[PDB]
Amino acid sequence: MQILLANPRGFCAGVDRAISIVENALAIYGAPIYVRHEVVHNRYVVDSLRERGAIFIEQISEVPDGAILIFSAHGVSQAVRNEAKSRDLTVFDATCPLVTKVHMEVARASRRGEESILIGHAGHPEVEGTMGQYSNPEGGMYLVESPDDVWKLTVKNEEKLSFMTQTTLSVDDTSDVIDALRKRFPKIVGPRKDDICYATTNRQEAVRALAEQAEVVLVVGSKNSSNSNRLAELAQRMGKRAFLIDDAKDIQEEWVKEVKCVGVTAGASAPDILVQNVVARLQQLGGGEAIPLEGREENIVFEVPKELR
Ligand SMILES: C/C(=C\COP(=O)(O)OP(=O)(O)O)CO
Ligand code: SF4
Repeated sequence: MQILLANPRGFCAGVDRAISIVENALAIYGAPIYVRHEVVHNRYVVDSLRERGAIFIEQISEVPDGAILIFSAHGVSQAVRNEAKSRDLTVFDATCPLVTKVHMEVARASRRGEESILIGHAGHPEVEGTMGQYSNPEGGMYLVESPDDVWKLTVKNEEKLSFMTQTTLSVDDTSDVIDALRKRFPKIVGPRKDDICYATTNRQEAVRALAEQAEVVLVVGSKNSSNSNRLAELAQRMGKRAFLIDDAKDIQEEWVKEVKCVGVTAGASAPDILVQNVVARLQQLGGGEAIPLEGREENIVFEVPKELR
């Protein structure tokens, strides 16, 4: 059995920065360090940080006065941010810069009382945070997940309408949503394409290349990782069996028995050691040396704030 590795895969700039923020805060201030939401959606990372004294909460009420609070990489709403500010908390923000970029646009449309539409998945923390940048009752902030949602949406003033997107969406499905938005609201304004980040686009392009070679694709990533689910989904739609797994223990022999080519990738929040362990397991199941596919070289890095270096 041949083992192929997708490239790029694994950690993106925003996840590496966010994890460093929490590690550095723990080393500087000691435990406990409060974190609003899993810093990144990865069980291995989260479980480990818990070990070192990080405490993950959903609501600011959960945090004691005098505490240190870090916002997760997914971002938070202005209401959350203000609630944190109204309290006597020391705050560090691990929101990824590429999410903050979207937030700034939503706040701008809110200040203008002009409606905005967000393409994204209801209930996800990044969508809650981005929708939570809009607070003007004169205008409006609407969420759409699909072309059908667009077909049913009505707005107050489609002459002054703009759109944004979640950073981890399917590139192909978002394209379909945007097409619908432009047919329904011909004066709608947005970025040149969407707000899907370089890491999402690159990992989806890389899994596409991987799936054209592999019969089975294993995506290292947790269940609640949006970007990771998009990678397994993409390979599945190409007709390959694809499994989203947290670690090597999740691999069932049947998935790879008599398979000549198995591919492995990882979501933006999965540490490389999990991939190494998955490769090791596939080897014990008959696989040979892991072969990295050629891919887009990534070079962006986001530094931690000076206050935490
Ligand atoms: C922070 C972030 C992505 C990094 O991966 P995560 O798996 O942590 O988050 P997501 O894909 O949104 O479920 C959203 O920009
Ligand atoms: S997936 Fe993209 S936007 Fe999200 S943390 Fe990573 S680099 Fe930032």
